[PDB]
Amino acid sequence: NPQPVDTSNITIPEKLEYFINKYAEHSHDKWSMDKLANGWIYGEIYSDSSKVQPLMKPYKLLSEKEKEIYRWPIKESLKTMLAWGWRIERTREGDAAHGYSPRAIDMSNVTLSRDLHAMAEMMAENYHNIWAKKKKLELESKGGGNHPLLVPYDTLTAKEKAKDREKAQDILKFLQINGYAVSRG
Repeated sequence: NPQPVDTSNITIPEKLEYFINKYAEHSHDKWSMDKLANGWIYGEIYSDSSKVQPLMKPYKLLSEKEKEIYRWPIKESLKTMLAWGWRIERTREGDAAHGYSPRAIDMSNVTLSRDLHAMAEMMAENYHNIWAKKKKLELESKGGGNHPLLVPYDTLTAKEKAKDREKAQDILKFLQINGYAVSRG
């Protein structure tokens, strides 16, 4: 059975509430780096072939209503780890276009360790069975049928894995940008 995970089991603990702001600014710099790497510029006049992205909203002046395009990939990472009983262990911390140019850290530099490779595979195996069941929940009440890739793990493709391994490691790559190593236990 494809195994989903929930986000509303517990309120967010205090060592993890003040964690979000560095994680949300880092997920802001990575949702912008994918789109602003070709020649798109945020502006006013909205179309498809006029090289202006209206969806590129900044992180600075955002209120409560227009937050759920950034926090929505976050709530499927932070509270989903909080759906098993995982408490973060902390260690010693350490290390053109026209518009928004963040001096952030790319996700193409973090090579994990053994305690984090064995933990991120628990997240990367998890993320495939959620969306496999998310489409199962989407496609059973509309006259649902059968899906090809609900099969066991060694009989999949590479593009759906590489697109979902990166988001599961988006915690651990950013946690090694901050430098807090996690133990397995």
